[PDB]
Order: sequence, then C-alpha cells, then structure tokens
Amino acid sequence: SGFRKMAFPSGKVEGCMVQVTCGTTTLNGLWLDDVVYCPRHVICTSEDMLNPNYEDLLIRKSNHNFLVQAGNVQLRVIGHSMQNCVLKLKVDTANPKTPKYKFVRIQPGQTFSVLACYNGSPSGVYQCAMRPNFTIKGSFLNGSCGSVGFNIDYDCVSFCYMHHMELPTGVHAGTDLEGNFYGPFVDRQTAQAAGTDTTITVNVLAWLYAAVINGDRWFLNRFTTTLNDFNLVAMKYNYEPLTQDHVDILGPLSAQTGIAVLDMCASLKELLQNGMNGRTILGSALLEDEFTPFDVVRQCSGVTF
Amino acid sequence: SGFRKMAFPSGKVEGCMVQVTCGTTTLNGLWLDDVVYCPRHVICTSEDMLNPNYEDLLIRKSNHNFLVQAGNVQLRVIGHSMQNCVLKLKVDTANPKTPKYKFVRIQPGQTFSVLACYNGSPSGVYQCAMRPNFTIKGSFLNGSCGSVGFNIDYDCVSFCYMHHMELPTGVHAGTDLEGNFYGPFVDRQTAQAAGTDTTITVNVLAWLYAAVINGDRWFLNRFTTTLNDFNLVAMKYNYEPLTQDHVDILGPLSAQTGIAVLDMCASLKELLQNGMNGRTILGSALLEDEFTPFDVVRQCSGVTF
Ligand code: NA
Ligand code: NA
Ligand code: NA
Ligand code: NA
Ligand code: NA
Ligand code: NA
Ligand SMILES: [Zn+2]
Ligand SMILES: [Zn+2]
Repeated sequence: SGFRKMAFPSGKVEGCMVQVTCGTTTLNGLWLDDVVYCPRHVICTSEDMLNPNYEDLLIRKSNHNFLVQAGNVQLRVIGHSMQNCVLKLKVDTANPKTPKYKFVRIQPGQTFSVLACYNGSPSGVYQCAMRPNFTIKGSFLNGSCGSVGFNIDYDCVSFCYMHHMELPTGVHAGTDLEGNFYGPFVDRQTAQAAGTDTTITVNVLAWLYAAVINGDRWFLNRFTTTLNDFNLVAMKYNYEPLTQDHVDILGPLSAQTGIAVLDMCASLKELLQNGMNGRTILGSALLEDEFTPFDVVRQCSGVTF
Repeated sequence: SGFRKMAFPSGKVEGCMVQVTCGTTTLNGLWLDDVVYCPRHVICTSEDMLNPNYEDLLIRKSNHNFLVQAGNVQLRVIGHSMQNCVLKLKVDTANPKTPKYKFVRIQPGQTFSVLACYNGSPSGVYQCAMRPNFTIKGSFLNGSCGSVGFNIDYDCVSFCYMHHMELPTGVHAGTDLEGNFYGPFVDRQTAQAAGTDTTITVNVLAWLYAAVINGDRWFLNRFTTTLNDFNLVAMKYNYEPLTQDHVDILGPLSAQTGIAVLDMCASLKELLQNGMNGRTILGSALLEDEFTPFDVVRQCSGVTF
C-alpha cells in the first residue's frame, strides 16, 4: 500500500535527448529515427524573441548552422524544416536507442512525466497535469526548452509535450510534437495570460478513491447528491463540471471500493464547503488533481513497462 | 522557475533490475557486475515469514534453486551467500548495462529516488526522504520487494536502499545494499513499531528558501529568533532540533536570498504557531520536508547527469 505521485521510468527518453545549437542559442532536442525535434526559437536571439518572423529568420539558416550533439557524438544534418513551432532536423544516422513511440495530443486534465534536461543531459523526472487552461506548473530553468513530456504503455513511449515558454506568471507552456501549442500561447516574449486555472474534478475523485483504498476514510460522510447539485457547488469552487463520461471512467474505482460515484461527490462537496479542518488525505492538506482514474488504477494493480 | 519534487532519471537503474524466484516466491533483484542482490526473504513461504530461521532455510537451497531472469534472458547462478538481510547470487555474466555505482548508507533526513518494480520490470519512479525514524512513506504493492533507492552524481549511481517490508502501520522499511536495515526493523512478519515520526527541520527551511527564490514570500515576517528559542518551539511541534551543522548547510541559500537562517527560523516559528490560515507555499498547504538543501541548490542551478 501507500500512494505516491510517480513518474514513468525515464530511461527510454534519456536515450533520445540531444543538444541543439544555432549560433549562440542552445536547447534540448529529441532524436527519434533520423529526425531531431526541437523548439524553433533555437534560431532566435533574446532580441528576436520580442517579435520574431520565424520564416525570415529560418531563411538565413542552412543545415550546417544546426549543431546537433548526442553525448560527445556530433550528428550530420542533411535537411531542416519548420512544422508549426518545431524544427525537424534530418540527420544521416537513425538513433539506435529509438524506442517504439507515438506522437499524441493529450486533453486538458491528462497527466504525463517530464524529463527536465539542460544541454541535452537529463536532470530529473516529475509527474504533472495539463491544466484545464493548457498550462503546466513545471520546474524549468534557462536551457530546459525542448524537454519533453511522455507516457509509457508496455514498451511504447507516447510523446505528448515539448517545453517552449515560461509565461510572465511563472507557469509553463509548450507544444505537442507536431509543434502545435497547447492553449492560445505563441512562441514570442509578449504578455500572454492563461484562463482561470480550474481544478480537475474527475482527478480529485479518483484520488479520494485512492485514499479509501489506503485506509484514509475520515472524509466519507452519510450523504449523497446529484450531478446537477454537485456541479452547482463545483462551478462555485472553480471545479470543472463533472459529466457522465467522468462517472463512467470512475466505475472500476466505484466497483473496488463499493462507494457509488455520487456518494463520493457528496464527500467532495462537504470538503469544498467545510475545507479539511486542518486534517490531511494521503499526506496532503489540499485536494490533489494530478492523478487520473487511469493513474490510480495503475498504482493499485501494479502495471510494469 | 517553478519547484517540483523531482526524482533522478531512472535509466541507469532500469538496466540493472532483474526477477529473482526461489520456489513460489518472486521479487526484484539488482544486477551489478556478476552479482545479483535481493531480499533474503525470497527463500521464504508466507508461513516462514511468521518466524524464519534464514540460516536453516537457506541451507536447503542450492545455486540451481535461484531462478534469475533479466528481460527474457535466464542467468546462470554459480554461487550464493547471505550478507545480513540480502542474498548475493554470483552469475557467470557481468551485467553489460552496469553503471558506475557505489553502495552508501544514508542518514535520516536524506532524500533518494525509488524505482518501483514488479517481476524485475520498472513501473515508476518517485522522490522520498528517509524519515528520522528510518521508515519511508512509499508506494509498494505485492512483489515490489528488492526495488531500490538511489542518488545519481554525474554518471555514478549511489544505491542507498532496498525495499523489504511494509510495517502493520503501512509505512515501508528496508536495508542498505549490505543488507543492514535502516532502523530497528527485522525481516519477520511480527508487530514492529517505528518511533515518533519527526519533521526534518533543515529540509523545511531549505524548501522555504526555494519558495522565496520562486516569489512565494508571504510568510516572510519582521521577526528573528535564536537557535535555543527556535528549538524550544521545534521540540513542541515534533521538529528535529536544528544544529549549527544545519545552519552551515543552509549558508549558500542564505547567501542567494539575503535572508539570514535565523530570520527564516522566525518565519518557520510563526507558521508553526499560527498554521497557514488556509494559504499555500509552492502549491502546498503543509510544510514540506522531503527537499534537502542540496536538492534545493541542485534544482535552482540545474545540475545534469
Ligand atoms: Na519555439
Ligand atoms: Na526530456
Ligand atoms: Na501550453
Ligand atoms: Na529480507
Ligand atoms: Na528498483
Ligand atoms: Na527501514
Ligand atoms: Zn527557450
Ligand atoms: Zn517481500
């Protein structure tokens, strides 16, 4: 038993991280087969970032301007193109450490692991959520750009995120591996605002189920509620509306615990109206929303890779 | 910026995890050079665990009774011995994925990463502390035994922990890689109690420094205090006494922020006497004690591996 915010084992992604330099800008790339993927703002100076014309800036750049280094090994660049906000650098060598992989665009509220990297070298791994407002609350220092988010199924890595930006508010924004930003963000040093950051209700419920399984049951009350009643309280606390799809995803957790989803909603409701009275759930004084129902099921069943 | 509970990248340890079976018991081993390290209770039945004589149980076992499997590859066992609570199985093949490594016995309050494993396969990685009472609050399902804790410096893995037990209280106990338990625990299914679980004061202070660096400063107050005064409040809140060694370790953080250690102690004092009034620090409603000063410095300087 016990319950931890666990990341996926990062080894499969470690083998893919490289260093990309263009003039005096260095950041992280991802080397899969004979293609290196990186933030297009690798071509930018600090001044360029105020108002970049990426097409005009990239037109000054040849294959030989892109210095791609994997460990001590320099890679030969035989082609470059811009897909949305990423550059694809064709190298003459397939990465021999290339895992089975997919590119996927995740939905707000889904979780993934980030391998935080500097100069193509891994520093650490953490689990996080894509916030409903398509920001992530990360740990990214100067040079972390091109660090990637992923999920692992068996032996297959699903890349879902590449770090591009810290907003003036200190939250993190980036792209899928086709270079489309999550949210309305652009790769420009201008004032950009995220929406209201709502709580991922389905994830809070999954975590309350996790708590019951591990013997934290104090918050279980004598009450029930309805979806409409629950959602009236949810809207007031900036919780995402709960849908029947959400109730369905929680079914296996409801089945294991013998607690109906709406009974657990009534629990949540009272926690929202009464707070925690200085009590904790699974060592937290806050309602945790960075575990999906899939994550909670995974950690109780013990899926390996 | 931003601040996350990050684990070390787990790839170097992934390559070392194997499956060890003896009769009907399976758990995780660690394959370094031509030696596999695992919990000695691999030789035990559920009934044996009530009151094992490990010497007498091991005497029934030959090299051929120890089935060691690394991926699909079966390893040939050419020797076995018991060192304290671990078995060392000599195999005829050096692990080609053996990283540079050390065995170290860590001190209460130090942090490390766990690669949670089932049947020699990695499931996830998380960062935790060795509690002052030499327990860890992990996530360990049936079969996680022999999962290991480590730290990484550059390219060297320091193995510090092997999972052996869940206590009846649901906290986790285990050994260094010489098979000496952290704490008074034994590898027997009998009632065992941990001491009072105190808070790691030096780690809470390091994390308050982390918070200031990231612009969470609300808890900074107009007051200062003394080591003796601080420690009188500490003893009352089941905080570890702060020593001058602790003050010295916090020096570089004091230097970066321009906040004297004792001013930060006065901050902590008021948080302890007044709680957080429903406020948060770095997204937590509790004082976090699983970051060392070394961890906080690492995450602000961006050390890679
Ligand atoms: Na970019
Ligand atoms: Na990465
Ligand atoms: Na984004
Ligand atoms: Na043991
Ligand atoms: Na492990
Ligand atoms: Na222990
Ligand atoms: Zn950047
Ligand atoms: Zn065991």
